[PDB]
Amino acid sequence: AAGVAFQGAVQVHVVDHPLAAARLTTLRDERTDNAGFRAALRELTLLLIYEATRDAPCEPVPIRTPLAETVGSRLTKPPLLVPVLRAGLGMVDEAHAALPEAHVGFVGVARDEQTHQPVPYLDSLPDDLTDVPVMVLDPMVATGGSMTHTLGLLISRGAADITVLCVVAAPEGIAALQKAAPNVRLFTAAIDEGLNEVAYIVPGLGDAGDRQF
Amino acid sequence: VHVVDHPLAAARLTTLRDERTDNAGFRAALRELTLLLIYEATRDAPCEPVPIRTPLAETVGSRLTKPPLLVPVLRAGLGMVDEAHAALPEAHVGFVMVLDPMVATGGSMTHTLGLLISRGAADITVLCVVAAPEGIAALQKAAPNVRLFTAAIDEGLNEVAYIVPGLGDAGDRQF
Amino acid sequence: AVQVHVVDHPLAAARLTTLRDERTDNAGFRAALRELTLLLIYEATRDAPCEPVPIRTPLAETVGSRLTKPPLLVPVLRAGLGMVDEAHAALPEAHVGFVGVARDEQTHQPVPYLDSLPDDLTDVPVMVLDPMVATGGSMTHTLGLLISRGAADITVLCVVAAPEGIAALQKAAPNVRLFTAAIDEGLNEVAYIVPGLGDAGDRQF
Amino acid sequence: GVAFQGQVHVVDHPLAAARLTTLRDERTDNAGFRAALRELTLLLIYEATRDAPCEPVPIRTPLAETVGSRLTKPPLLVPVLRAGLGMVDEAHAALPEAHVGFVGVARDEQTHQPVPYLDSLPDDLTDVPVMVLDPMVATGGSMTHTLGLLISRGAADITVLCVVAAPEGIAALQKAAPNVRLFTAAIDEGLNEVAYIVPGLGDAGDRQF
Repeated sequence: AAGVAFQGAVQVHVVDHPLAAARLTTLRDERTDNAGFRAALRELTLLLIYEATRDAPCEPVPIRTPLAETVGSRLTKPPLLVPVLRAGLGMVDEAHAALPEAHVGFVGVARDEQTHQPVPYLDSLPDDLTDVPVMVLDPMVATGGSMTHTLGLLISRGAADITVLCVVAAPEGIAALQKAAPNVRLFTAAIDEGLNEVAYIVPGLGDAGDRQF
Repeated sequence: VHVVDHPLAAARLTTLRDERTDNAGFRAALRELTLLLIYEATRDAPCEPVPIRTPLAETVGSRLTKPPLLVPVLRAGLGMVDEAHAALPEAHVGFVMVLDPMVATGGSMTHTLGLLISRGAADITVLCVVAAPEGIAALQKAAPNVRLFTAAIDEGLNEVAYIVPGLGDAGDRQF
Repeated sequence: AVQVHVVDHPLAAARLTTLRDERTDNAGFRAALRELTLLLIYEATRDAPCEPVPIRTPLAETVGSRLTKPPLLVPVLRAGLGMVDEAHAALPEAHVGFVGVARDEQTHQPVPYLDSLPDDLTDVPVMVLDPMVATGGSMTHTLGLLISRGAADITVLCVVAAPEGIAALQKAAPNVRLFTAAIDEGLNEVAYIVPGLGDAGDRQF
Repeated sequence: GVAFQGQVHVVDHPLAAARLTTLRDERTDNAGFRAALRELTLLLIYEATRDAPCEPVPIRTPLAETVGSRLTKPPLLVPVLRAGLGMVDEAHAALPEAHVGFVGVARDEQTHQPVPYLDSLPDDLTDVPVMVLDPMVATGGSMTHTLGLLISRGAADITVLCVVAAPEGIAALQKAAPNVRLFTAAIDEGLNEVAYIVPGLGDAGDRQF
């Protein structure tokens, strides 16, 4: 937990938190059913959301309360959340709960049976100009192709500071992160060994989408 | 006394305070705030390894060895627990992490902590959203090893012994 | 006795089957409980009232309905708080009151403890929530203090019922209505419902 | 409380009507809008799944052996993106065993026709029930697009869940598919200049995201 620097000075932060570890140990077990995999994934997403939303600026708000008037606080950056589909959709339906005020955009990638190159059909996103913080929500950061391709259109609209949330990433994937966007930050629950013949992360979680749907 | 100044916390606390907010949003911004308290207060927690196998290959995870006995204090700290079970699924529950939105005077809490360590309760953690100096004063008066996690420290209580500014009556704003 | 309503719905039966299996982890036990509750709520809230109310859409003026008299929820603890935090969702407008009870491992009696409510007056519908209505002592104790304040119509939502428990119900109150997922065989040596689910409390806490 | 037309079933339930009223209100926060949506989704599921738990289950309780039931043939859920995803993380709650498929389309500004795109779909042949989830069945284009590719893969009986439908959308349904079943909480008068349903709720997506 620091986490590491890597090649393009890609900054990674490893959520080593105990309840993080426990949810993670639930997510990888092959004994666990898709329900418990969805629920484990969800509660694990707020952990990442919390570790990433630390240095998020704020803003005072004039407020009442019961028994007289007082002043509170309210975050000031409106985080665009971006689920990478298919897999990053369990993560979003209560990042909302963590971040109610935050808006959602849709871009993603899907992999070929053999070549493994990302397929790109979709474009339903905001007017994502400059000063807009963007968290990308993808569980398995594997080769990077899927990740690299979303950020490819993020930065095309001039996406500012980028954070990426993921349960597990691989040294291949983070490397293709540095090559793509040197000033994006990455939050994982674990770094792994690497990929395999089928570019699945190992040990990892299996196919993250399949065991939610 | 550990004050969770995290922005999501300060936000959620801002919402609990507000008079405009419905009990439901009150109940929603409380449960969600209780998670942050859990996350800060469990960050030095002892663990334990677990041999498991993934669908692909075999490895070793971490249990957390000694999960806590939650204790919610009635009537107020039960809108906390039905989401604290989400954070800690293996936590057992009693009626130690003590769960109570307003530590005001401290009697309700210390009366609980008196029967906690009666039986032999080691390290205790307390979780509230708001505390009064009076209540914290009562605390170490009773157990001076306990730790306390709160979203803010307020001025103190008033004539009726409510925390000011505070949120009102935390029980009344959920039930 | 009477009046029982068995929720024999497809999803309801699957959730009960999960709740009964001993193989199921208590996280899955609370989740299947949680889910199985709304089904009971949905059935018990079919002959509820409505207003209608004037509201405005982003596009036109219209009228909807709400509930005129949303019920006072009364979870029976220790067991019945896995039930209530999702009933909340189904009925946002419902208020909550609390009492708890504890049946012994010898005397067979519940040591009731709780008196945390909204004082009585109406003409207030009440939905008492507790998963196992076995002996009836826990239930009957609660209903005594509900109708002590003058409780009108009482609904009881539970997971499983025993004939002995239902027998005590119309011993205490013959006008309450009961919604169960199943009526079982009865109790045992230890005043547990057989086949049942075991202890409903222990399997969430 | 259900109801019928003449395929269409209007869920006139007290909680459904209470939850519906909340979805239209403009005063409600989008969080409460999605919270109100979440509950009203299950109500529709419960009314629409009055059927099929035709498997008994041998199980054993902590106090002796007994037999229960589960559901045979659990439906493939198909939320229409981006709107009907506030619905599906809790349909999951209703139907734990249900697998999920994705197939979204938006509506264009002017023009009219939905620019379609989306093929994240399981291995579907014949005897597989489908419950499509989308809050607003307006023009019918978004829906029929989905159903066009569902029944390309030989989809059997199809159910559609929505919060409100317009007469124009249901018109579009039975010309695309005359055997599909529809479940809404209310039937409104219709669409407007820009093809929003009036009274409706405004835009169901924007009111969650």
